Amino acid sequence: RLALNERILTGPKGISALRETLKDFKPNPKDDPYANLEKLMKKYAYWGHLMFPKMKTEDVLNRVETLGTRRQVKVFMIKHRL
Amino acid sequence: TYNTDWAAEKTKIRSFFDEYYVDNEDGSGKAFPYRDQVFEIARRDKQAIVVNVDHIKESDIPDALELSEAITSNTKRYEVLFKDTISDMIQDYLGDKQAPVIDALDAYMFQRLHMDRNLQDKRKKYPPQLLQRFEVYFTTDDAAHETCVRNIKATEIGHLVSMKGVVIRATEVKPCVEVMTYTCDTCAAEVYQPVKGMQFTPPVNCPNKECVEAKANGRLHMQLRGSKFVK
DNA sequence: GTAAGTGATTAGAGAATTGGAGAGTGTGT
Ligand SMILES: [Zn+2]
Repeated sequence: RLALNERILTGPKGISALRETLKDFKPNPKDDPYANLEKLMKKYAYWGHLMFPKMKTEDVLNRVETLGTRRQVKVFMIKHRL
Repeated sequence: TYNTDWAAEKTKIRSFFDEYYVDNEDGSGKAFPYRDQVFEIARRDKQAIVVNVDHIKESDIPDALELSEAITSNTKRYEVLFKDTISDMIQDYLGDKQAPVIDALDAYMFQRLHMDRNLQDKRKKYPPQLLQRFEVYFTTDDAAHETCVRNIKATEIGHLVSMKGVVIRATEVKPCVEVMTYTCDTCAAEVYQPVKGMQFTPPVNCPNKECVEAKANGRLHMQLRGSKFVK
């Protein structure tokens, strides 16, 4: 079997890779908010495609939102916020 | 009871190209015409070498008779060794320079080798039909190899044969596949498939290890800018 | 009113039940 899980979400393909992807993104606050949202959403899709290619972007983000409740991911976020 | 030491045979073949000569008609020196033709291929003024086996037979070189007999008896194998020795000679002539780009496959190869940059890797990644882009042909004039259509039988399979005849029918020139190139959708890797005979079967599923482990199910799409065709 | 102690609630871990995907193997054209 194969499934997206906490090892992958905390691994080198995970949240740190998403942070490194987001370092170059700098929206203009005076522009259209829906246009800025579209620009952000496809960077989410790009990171999800690299991180787990089997699944749709919608299901990937649902699975990440589910896996945020795990204690291992919470401990990772506590360390990562420093 | 078979010989498969290809390096020694390559040494013999290269010694033939180095040491065959014809005297100049004014007596001013010697011409080495086979290596002149090799340098014409290296500077891309040419596309093929025609080798005469009787010149090999009557050359003043050790093991010349044995080399000629081996060429005649397993000609389909010795073509590869001749191509390899001519490729090594071309690289020795050329050095750190580059051969000129003239067609789309040349442009693709020159661009992609330096994309790969940015010999084991080269020989593993690319098949030799794609790395080498010239033709080698053999000839005979001695009457031992003269036969009719009627006499070519089971003893002649795999051998070099010479004959003389009349042409009844001829087709027009068509493009024939020699090497197919495929690219994956998801992981952007490439597959090179050489073709032998009058049929081939295309592969379906991507073989690259990261794509296979991720189960990304990427299809393979064939590309004719990288694929090789021949008249 | 403030400080200390004890009780209760909440969070985590372990164990058991239910279900569905995937791969292998057998049969029919
Ligand atoms: Zn692939």
